[PDB]
Amino acid sequence: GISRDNWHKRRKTGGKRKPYHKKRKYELGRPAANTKIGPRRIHTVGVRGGNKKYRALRLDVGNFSWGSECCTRKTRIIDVVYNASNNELVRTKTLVKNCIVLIDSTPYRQWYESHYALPLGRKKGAKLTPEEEEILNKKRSKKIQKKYDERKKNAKISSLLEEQFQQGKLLACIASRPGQCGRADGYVLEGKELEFYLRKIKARKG
Amino acid sequence: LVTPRVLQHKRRRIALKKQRTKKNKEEAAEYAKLLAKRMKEAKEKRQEQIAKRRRLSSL
Amino acid sequence: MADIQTERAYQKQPTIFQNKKRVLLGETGKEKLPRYYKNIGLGFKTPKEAIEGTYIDKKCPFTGNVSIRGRILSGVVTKMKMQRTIVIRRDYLHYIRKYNRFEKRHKNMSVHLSPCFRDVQIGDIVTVGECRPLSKTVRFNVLKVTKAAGTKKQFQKF
Amino acid sequence: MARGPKKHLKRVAAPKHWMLDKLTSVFAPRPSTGPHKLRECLPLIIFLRNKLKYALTGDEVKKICMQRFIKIDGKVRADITYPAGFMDVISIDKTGENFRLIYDTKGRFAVHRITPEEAKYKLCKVRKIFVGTKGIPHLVTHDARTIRYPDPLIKMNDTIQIDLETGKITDFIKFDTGNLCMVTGGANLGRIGVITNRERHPGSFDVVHVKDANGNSFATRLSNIFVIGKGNKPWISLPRGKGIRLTIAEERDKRLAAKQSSG
RNA sequence: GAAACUGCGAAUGGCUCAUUAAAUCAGUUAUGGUUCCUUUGGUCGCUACUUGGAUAACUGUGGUAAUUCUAGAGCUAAUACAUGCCGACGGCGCUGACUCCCUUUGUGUGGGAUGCGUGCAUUUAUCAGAUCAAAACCAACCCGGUCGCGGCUUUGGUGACUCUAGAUAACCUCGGGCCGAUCGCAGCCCUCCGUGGCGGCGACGACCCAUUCGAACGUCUGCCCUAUCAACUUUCGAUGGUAGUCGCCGUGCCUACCAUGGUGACCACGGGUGACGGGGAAUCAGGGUUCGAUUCCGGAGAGGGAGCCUGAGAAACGGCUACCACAUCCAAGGAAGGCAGCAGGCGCGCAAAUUACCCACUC
RNA sequence: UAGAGUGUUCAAAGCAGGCCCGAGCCGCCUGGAUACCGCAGCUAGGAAUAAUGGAAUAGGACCGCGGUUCUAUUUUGUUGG
Ligand SMILES: [Mg+2]
Ligand SMILES: [Mg+2]
Ligand SMILES: [Mg+2]
Ligand SMILES: [Mg+2]
Ligand SMILES: [Mg+2]
Ligand SMILES: [Mg+2]
Ligand SMILES: [Mg+2]
Ligand SMILES: [Mg+2]
Ligand SMILES: [Mg+2]
Ligand SMILES: [Mg+2]
Ligand SMILES: [Mg+2]
Ligand SMILES: [Mg+2]
Ligand SMILES: [Mg+2]
Ligand SMILES: [Mg+2]
Ligand SMILES: [Mg+2]
Ligand SMILES: [Mg+2]
Ligand SMILES: [Mg+2]
Ligand SMILES: [Mg+2]
Ligand SMILES: [Mg+2]
Ligand SMILES: [Mg+2]
Ligand SMILES: [Mg+2]
Ligand SMILES: [Mg+2]
Ligand SMILES: [Mg+2]
Ligand SMILES: [Mg+2]
Ligand SMILES: [Mg+2]
Ligand SMILES: [Mg+2]
Ligand SMILES: [Mg+2]
Ligand SMILES: [Mg+2]
Ligand SMILES: [Mg+2]
Ligand SMILES: [Mg+2]
Ligand SMILES: [Mg+2]
Ligand SMILES: [Mg+2]
Ligand SMILES: [Mg+2]
Ligand SMILES: [Mg+2]
Ligand SMILES: [Mg+2]
Ligand SMILES: [Mg+2]
Ligand SMILES: [Mg+2]
Ligand SMILES: [Mg+2]
Ligand SMILES: [Mg+2]
Ligand SMILES: [Mg+2]
Ligand SMILES: [Mg+2]
Ligand SMILES: [Mg+2]
Ligand SMILES: [Mg+2]
Ligand SMILES: [Mg+2]
Ligand SMILES: [Mg+2]
Ligand SMILES: [Mg+2]
Repeated sequence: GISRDNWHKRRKTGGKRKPYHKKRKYELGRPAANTKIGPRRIHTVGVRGGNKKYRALRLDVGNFSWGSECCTRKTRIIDVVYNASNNELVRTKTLVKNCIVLIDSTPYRQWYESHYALPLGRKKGAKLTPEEEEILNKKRSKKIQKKYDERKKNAKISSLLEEQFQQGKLLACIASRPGQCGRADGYVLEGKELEFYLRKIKARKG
Repeated sequence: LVTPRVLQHKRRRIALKKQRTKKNKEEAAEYAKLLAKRMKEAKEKRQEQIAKRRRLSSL
Repeated sequence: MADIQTERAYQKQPTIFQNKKRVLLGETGKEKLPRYYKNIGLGFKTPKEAIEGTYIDKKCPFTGNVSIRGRILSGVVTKMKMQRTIVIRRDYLHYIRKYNRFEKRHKNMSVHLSPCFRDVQIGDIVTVGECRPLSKTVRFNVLKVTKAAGTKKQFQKF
Repeated sequence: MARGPKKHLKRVAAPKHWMLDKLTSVFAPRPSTGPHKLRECLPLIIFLRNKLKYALTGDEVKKICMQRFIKIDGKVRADITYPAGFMDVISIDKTGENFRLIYDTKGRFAVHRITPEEAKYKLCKVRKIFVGTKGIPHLVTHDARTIRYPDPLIKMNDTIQIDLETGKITDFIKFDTGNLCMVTGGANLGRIGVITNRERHPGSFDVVHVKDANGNSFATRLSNIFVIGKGNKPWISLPRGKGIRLTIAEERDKRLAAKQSSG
């Protein structure tokens, strides 16, 4: 088949080598996964020594984490924006490791609100009134400062981050090979990586 | 068909789990006793060390 | 030094995090980045430059992810044109036993030179150790540079 | 071809210390997979017809073993090519005799009958130490045994005296300078002496010295030392001549004086 | 107890030497960069007195010239196939309606019902992973005891880990992880008369860890003749960097962008070898010369090239599929094949044995 | 291969064999050595012979001292300024 043998290619000195044997099975190749976006489609392959291996095609959801707040929530995956190796994977939306994606960012909002009793990126004060303010202000008096002052001096979500929630889409980086674990996990961009990739996206495309 | 045999087999099959739990409890307890004892000699050596520091710090 | 990202992807040391807490330092402060480094063993003192420096190399034996194990060798430098890696030479004497006489031979080796050592010159001696295959033809990382034989680097007021 | 594991063993290629002849036939027993290495083992078939003469052909060994007479460390082994090895204690109930596999000083196993109040414990050499799940410390001996919850002072290269009905180590000798040792590899095979030294070359095959009861010293590798005694006092019983490895100029004299040409 | 489903083995053994010159192979080392049927030892507790439908052998009817070709109908098993309980959770963390004293509060109190998660394994992210050499003023403060002083701190291992163990927040492979709907000998107690209960010994299967037999990739040194082979190598990857794809893991192994490198008179690169490498063989004062297809070890191949199924293990040919070259049967529609296994035959040549006997010995 | 032991009837070979009671010993003794295994890698003594090096617009050692700077985490019980 396709193969990952060393012996088919020439040595330091630039001289050829003549073939030493037929292609063995332990030099086996197999074709790319090319995970797209859509409703789940996970296949499995049998690899050397039993050992199922889950190839992923058409993924949709990812277990992304928020390092500063130690949160992590199963989140929908919205799109791919920047690929650091080849660019025609963002034109065809293939989802591989160290890609850069937009996710939905809603469960992080819910956690932040319910934990710090504060509002994140909002538009007005009309929508917050009919519901969900019954959670921000409570019956409590004991507790409502006994713990919520421990949640004060700490709710300082960075400006670069705060500007994102106003659209509801967050930049994230994959940290798992979907084509070998079936899952597409990762983390959400913080600190200086954020500035880096903001610059890079604004620079190349558009 | 459920003859007396198959019931005996199930009885033994759960009896073994019972025995394993017994063994785990016994072994954990005994080793914990012995290890705690070792800690005692450790600390007694540490204290004879800081007690000996009070001598060779002299003069 | 502060600008080190030149590739199409962000360069950071793994096993290292950037917290986002306690914003009060005043008019300046910590660069906001600690350093990861480790020891090699066998008696090799990690260069202070590796600690204080600010660079990224997944293959540098003092900061990155490689283990030194097996043979230890040494050789004199003969070329440094490829980036982050150099070419060294080893001379030895084979023994023809019909005659009772030796014959001179040499062998070239590619090794990988972290940016920790910065002041190497053709002619320097270098002691290298064995790693996992880091490229097609590279199996050895530089562990310790030296110019300890004559015709030394600098004149005789050192 | 070779595309999978082999399963025959040729008579010439077999180990030397089995002391096999040359002209019986092309094969040798090929010990089955077990706790002891293929070169260090002694299959059960070779112990019953080449040494104790109890059987005569392979089938007689098979029908001696099937009747459940032979015990290797208490358990009842029915596989005739089972790999017995150093510190294993064969017991033949129907006769009432016992044995201990120990190297004789020429570097080969020999029959060594022991008293039945001794064949209840065997020594093992510690090979690994690790902390399992939930924080339980483990042990691995030279014959693949795994002891859970060992004392927190037993370390690598030490020796431990276990029981054959429980495991559950009882005593342990610690490797350091001054204890007895028997050597189990290379040139010095089956010699005994106090350890007396240990040099340490980091990353390659630390070396060890020894010293017999006659001044003779002989280095070795640390992975070939096997402590068998606290000091000058071997715990387990010893074969005749006690690992002293006399030279050939002495072996001739004893052969001549004893005139051991008959009985 | 025939047959038949099921399991296992068929990847060892045997034969030959065409290929192949830093390749194979030898000594030396490394997996801290991986997989491992089996054996050996660990590990086995977050309708249940027992579930489902459907096949073979067998009965019966068949087709074609032909094959270890197979169709239709009628029955019936499981350690095949496929579902799915019971036990024993009394767990703890986060939640916090409350209420209880002293300070309204804040802050100092103790309980607390109500709720979510709470076995191992998989994937991502985070936290901690301690002791160091002493003093002086400020707030709360343990203790020797009182309305401002002397005295104290916590797995394992390595030369070396981004190791091992621990904590947190989540994630989960279904039809695509585990915690027994299986089988054979031998027995017992009954607020007691066959049910409730419990006691032994094995066969089998199974998650992960170790061990064993290996396998795979990698380091240093080692080769016959040739200059009538002096420069070779590269977007048809040649040497290197960054990120990925793929793979059992390391790696231009392969893709995208970037740099312009790597090898050579110490013989690169090309060519030849009646070249498979070695343990060894013949001759030999001392040094050497020539041989090694051939019983032990390593490699490679089943007419030539190529592709793959099944499996722990094969790029397997006493396995399958296709092209090339051969060759057999035919009712001209179709089917079938691989002796460099043992005998035997043709051919080739100066050149090489019987179409015998037997598992009694080694395995 | 060299080499030790052993009347295969001697030898080439082989790894065997040797003892006494008639059986009443229900046995006993003993062997299956050793040397070699170039080069390359590993380990510790020797220092003749052969390569190789130290300060010449200097820098060696004594806590000798001034200037200047980064910084380690201990103790004052701990925690924090
Ligand atoms: Mg497996
Ligand atoms: Mg074979
Ligand atoms: Mg083959
Ligand atoms: Mg066997
Ligand atoms: Mg069958
Ligand atoms: Mg099989
Ligand atoms: Mg070939
Ligand atoms: Mg050539
Ligand atoms: Mg050629
Ligand atoms: Mg080579
Ligand atoms: Mg080898
Ligand atoms: Mg090799
Ligand atoms: Mg089997
Ligand atoms: Mg098991
Ligand atoms: Mg039917
Ligand atoms: Mg690269
Ligand atoms: Mg890579
Ligand atoms: Mg060029
Ligand atoms: Mg050049
Ligand atoms: Mg060539
Ligand atoms: Mg040849
Ligand atoms: Mg040939
Ligand atoms: Mg000669
Ligand atoms: Mg040959
Ligand atoms: Mg030929
Ligand atoms: Mg032949
Ligand atoms: Mg062969
Ligand atoms: Mg090999
Ligand atoms: Mg042919
Ligand atoms: Mg199989
Ligand atoms: Mg084939
Ligand atoms: Mg075959
Ligand atoms: Mg066939
Ligand atoms: Mg065919
Ligand atoms: Mg054939
Ligand atoms: Mg033939
Ligand atoms: Mg003729
Ligand atoms: Mg002839
Ligand atoms: Mg002829
Ligand atoms: Mg047979
Ligand atoms: Mg001879
Ligand atoms: Mg002879
Ligand atoms: Mg040789
Ligand atoms: Mg040598
Ligand atoms: Mg020396
Ligand atoms: Mg100066």
